Amino acid sequence: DPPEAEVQIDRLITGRLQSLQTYVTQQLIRAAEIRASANLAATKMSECV
Amino acid sequence: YADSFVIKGNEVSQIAPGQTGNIADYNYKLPDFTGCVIAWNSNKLDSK
Repeated sequence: DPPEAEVQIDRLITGRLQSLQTYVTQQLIRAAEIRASANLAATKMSECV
Repeated sequence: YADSFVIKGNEVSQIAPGQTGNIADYNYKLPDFTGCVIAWNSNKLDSK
């Protein structure tokens, strides 16, 4: 029923919202260490090369 | 508003948001709703 479906849909909306947030939060952490390793490669290019 | 109508006793449960049935789907459909539903059995004034 429409009332019974809305109860079990919010379980899928909340489940997948926390599945997207957990993905984006980890991409921000990964991209912070790629930038750290990309600032180092730009320093090696300027100084070693 | 105040909608007053007579329904069968076993169909009173169908007077509620989101339900389906003969009364709910073809006679009186509540929105899926702020309000109070009041139902008192009345067989002395109707049944004959």
